Amino acid sequence: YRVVVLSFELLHAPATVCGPKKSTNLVKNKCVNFNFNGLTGTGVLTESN
Amino acid sequence: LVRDLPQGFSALEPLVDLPIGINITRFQTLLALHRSYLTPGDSSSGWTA
Repeated sequence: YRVVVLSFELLHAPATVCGPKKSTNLVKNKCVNFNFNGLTGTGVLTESN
Repeated sequence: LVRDLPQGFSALEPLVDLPIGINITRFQTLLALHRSYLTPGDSSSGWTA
């Protein structure tokens, strides 16, 4: 039986391995609660040049 | 044609952020030895002195 153990280190330290768990499909031009790489806020999204 | 640091402005872009997490107090510079330590040449064995 092939066995793999994955020890996760949770310290007050940088996070080099994170979860791409789900990239929610883009829903623009409707003001929504957004969380982009940890920044949390409320507002609408639009394309910018 | 500038021996010393040239006069001007060039911003330094970020390259890499590393979670080593140790204490650092001293540092050293590593060089490349093109000549031979066993037999040192009279001159020009290195790189233009």
